[PDB]
Amino acid sequence: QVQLVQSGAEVRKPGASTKVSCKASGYTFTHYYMHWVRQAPGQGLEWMGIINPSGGSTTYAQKLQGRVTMTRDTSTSTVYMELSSLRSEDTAVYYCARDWGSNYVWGSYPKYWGQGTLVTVSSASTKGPSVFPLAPSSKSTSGGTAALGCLVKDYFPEPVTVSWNSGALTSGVHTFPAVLQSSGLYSLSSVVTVPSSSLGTQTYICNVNHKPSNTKVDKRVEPKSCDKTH
Amino acid sequence: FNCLGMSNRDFLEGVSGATWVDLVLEGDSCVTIMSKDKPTIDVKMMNMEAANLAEVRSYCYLATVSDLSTKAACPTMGEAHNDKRADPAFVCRQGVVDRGWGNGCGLFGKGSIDTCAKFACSTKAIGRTILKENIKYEVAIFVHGPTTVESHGNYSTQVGATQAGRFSITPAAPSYTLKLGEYGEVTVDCEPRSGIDTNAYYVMTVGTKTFLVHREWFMDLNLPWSSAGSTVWRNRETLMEFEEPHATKQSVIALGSQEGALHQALAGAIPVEFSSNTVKLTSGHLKCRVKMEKLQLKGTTYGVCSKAFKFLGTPADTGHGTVVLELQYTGTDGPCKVPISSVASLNDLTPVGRLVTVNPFVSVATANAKVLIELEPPFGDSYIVVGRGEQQINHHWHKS
Amino acid sequence: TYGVCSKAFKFLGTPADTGHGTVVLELQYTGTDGPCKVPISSVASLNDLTPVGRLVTVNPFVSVATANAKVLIELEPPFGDSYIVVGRGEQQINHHWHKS
Amino acid sequence: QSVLTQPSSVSGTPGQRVTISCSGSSSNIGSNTVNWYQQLPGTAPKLLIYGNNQRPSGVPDRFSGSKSGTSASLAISGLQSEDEADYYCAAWDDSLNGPVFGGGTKLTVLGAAAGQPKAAPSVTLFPPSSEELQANKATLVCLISDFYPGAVTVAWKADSSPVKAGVETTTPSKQSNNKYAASSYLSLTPEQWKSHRSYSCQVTHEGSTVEKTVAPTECS
Repeated sequence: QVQLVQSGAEVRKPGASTKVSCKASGYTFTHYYMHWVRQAPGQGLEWMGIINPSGGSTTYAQKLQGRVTMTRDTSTSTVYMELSSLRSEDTAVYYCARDWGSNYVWGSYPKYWGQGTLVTVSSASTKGPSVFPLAPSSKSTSGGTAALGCLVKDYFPEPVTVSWNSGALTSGVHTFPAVLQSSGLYSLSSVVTVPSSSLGTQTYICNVNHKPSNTKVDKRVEPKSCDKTH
Repeated sequence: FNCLGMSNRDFLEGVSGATWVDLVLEGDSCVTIMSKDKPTIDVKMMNMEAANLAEVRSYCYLATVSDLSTKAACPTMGEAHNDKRADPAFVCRQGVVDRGWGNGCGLFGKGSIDTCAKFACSTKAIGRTILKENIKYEVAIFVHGPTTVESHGNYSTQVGATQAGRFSITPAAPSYTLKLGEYGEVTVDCEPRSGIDTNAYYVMTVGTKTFLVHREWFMDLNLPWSSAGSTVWRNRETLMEFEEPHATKQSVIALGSQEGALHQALAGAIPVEFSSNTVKLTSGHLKCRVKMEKLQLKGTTYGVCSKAFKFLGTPADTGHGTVVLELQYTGTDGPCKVPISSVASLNDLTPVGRLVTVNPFVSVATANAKVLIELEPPFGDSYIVVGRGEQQINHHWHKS
Repeated sequence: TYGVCSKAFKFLGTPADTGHGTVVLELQYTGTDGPCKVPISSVASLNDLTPVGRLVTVNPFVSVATANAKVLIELEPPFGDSYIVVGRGEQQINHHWHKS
Repeated sequence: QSVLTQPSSVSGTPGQRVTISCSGSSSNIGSNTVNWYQQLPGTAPKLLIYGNNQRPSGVPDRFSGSKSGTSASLAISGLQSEDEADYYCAAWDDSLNGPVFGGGTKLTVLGAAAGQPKAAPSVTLFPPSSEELQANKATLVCLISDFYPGAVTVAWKADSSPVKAGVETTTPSKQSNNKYAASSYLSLTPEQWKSHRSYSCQVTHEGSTVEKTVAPTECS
């Protein structure tokens, strides 16, 4: 079966370039055009161009002409897409897609799609998050529960992971998708619902990782100072 | 991707003083080309693909001949109308039965009868069409540079050694100039033109074995059928029902399914491999012109190998009038030319056997390296020889 | 008095049989240049020098200077197999055909 | 801005028929055949229809396409939950000399017509941490979960007065239990947090509001 395997997710600063790869298999490589199509987060599909692996001829989307380059290596059945002078608006999932089988550029369309490569362009400067504890309610009632959590504030680019107690605590955990603020920075929260009766006897630590900035934080979340019960 | 070992191989020597050659490639075939003072190469067509077929008809071999019906009508009471006549749920056919008092009817004579049997399909001997820019060819070129029994068939190794390549040809750009490192390059101008056989033939599909049949033999055959719908016509092949029964039950024997009807007309239509959506044309061909004034030798400034050479086994018959064999070099020295030729009788001065693997030579400087060699010996007995004098070894051979 | 079209030419689909011994087809011109003559002929075998198929649509040509214009063409190809061709050299495209 | 125009959203109940329009011009749909792609959440697009009305193998007959003049349409009969996805039309454009796409339609599948029951959002609101306040910053965090259908609006109040400045709210996202979640963040100065009796996060869902309130000196 046709298979297209793309390179992994990337982050870049504005002004830099990115080169994404697509390794093809399961068909005669030089007999089918390869398309590239991108999709900004929450937005629609945008065709970027097409390359003929036989000979290497290309046609690019007019709006990208001058800063996109498509190439191929026929011995490794790999197609590449390089986009330069990146800006925030180039944040997107980039897909390679094998053409249906047209013998002409006219009337070609993508049929078999790769898994996509997320490229985030952010500053932009890289920034590791600040991590703040979200302290549990001081309430104490029989069989009661409390929400506690961590706020992962102002980072760029994606992604961030959060675990609790090194992954040992999973029941009642809800980690929310990030908000992208007008500042261009992300924030997210992770919350755990736990028994109130045992707050202060149980240790709760959120383990936050932001690999693009090599930031790793482990924040203890404890009862409020005003809490006289826990 | 190279010729050695294939049964559909053809050897060529373009012309005299020709830097190019005109050729013909087809499906599972390969071609080895020789040219004075230049490497030998193998042009080979790998794949034929349309980079979108459509069904046309569908004859069935069938099952459902289970449900029955027999709308009875007494003599002079007219015809019989079976309710199973409103929907193609069943196939109905009228008849008449001699009867009367004997079997519940008032008068004596012919009474109407209109029975019905059901119809759905089992094994659909499906068939489709082949519309004549989506045709792309995949040609692979090999270079008879240094090799070993081992590396000779490894596409990888060869590409790595820049002694192989696989490019595609399209009506858009029917040519290409494949570069092969220090060997220069070969530029084919294959002309997508082919016989070939006009789309006029239909695409016959039978269970697993696909075939290519004549529009008519197919279209003009006798079997139930259906275009692109779940609706079937001419299901009359639900035959041998009319035992010319009684109003009680009209035997509706399912007509024996005899795949012979099909099979018998096997040879007529050419067989072809077909995957759910693809039809590799073999059937198909390609006229090319292997221009190669840019193809060039290598390791020509090296000295002759001067150290012992041992055979690694009885040479083998390629079935093409040439033989293959693999040497081993005791030599410690580096890349040197291999002194092998075919002599008519021990210690003759002039050779007689032309080497397919022209200008052979030990690729590495790492002693005890292997060397593969294909050569055409003269007819009758002859001697293969490597090295000279008292280093020289030999092995006899007799062509027929 | 115009010059020959010199830019790529793409087929827009398998030529069709008029049932009169001629076929029809429609081209598209990548060309950006204006009204130029369309280099189409019918060749008996790839890269032959002399034509063999007479064009019904004689002296064809891209009407507008607006790139990617379409051109309809009806031509009678020779019997048996033949090639329709547009442009020349490495710009040139082609499509085979077989009359009966 | 996309070259072909589709509705941003279409919804239906399981079992019903829905249609998705795609409007173009004489240079694309008017002249050339239309393709459709289906993109399930978190996955790559797959080809759903080609050549106006042809289905690739594996695509069920309840998906059907049509074209009429400069417009095209996708009809989905027997709507199923698994059909929830973004759908894109596409065609070659003669004027631009390349493939063009519609802007995409998000198809949502509602609860059963005879009654998927509405579920009100659960709201948890956290005040600024002491740690953040010491850094001279303040963020109120409003976490919204377990709602259906998956649409809410969020409003913030300082005392009883609307605040729009400093509000950032996510799109809704599907939870493992098939209900939806979202979050909203209010950024304030520590002085603003001190300057009011309380702040509130108000979540409106299907015409009903759920409100939570926090205050700077309480111990909730």
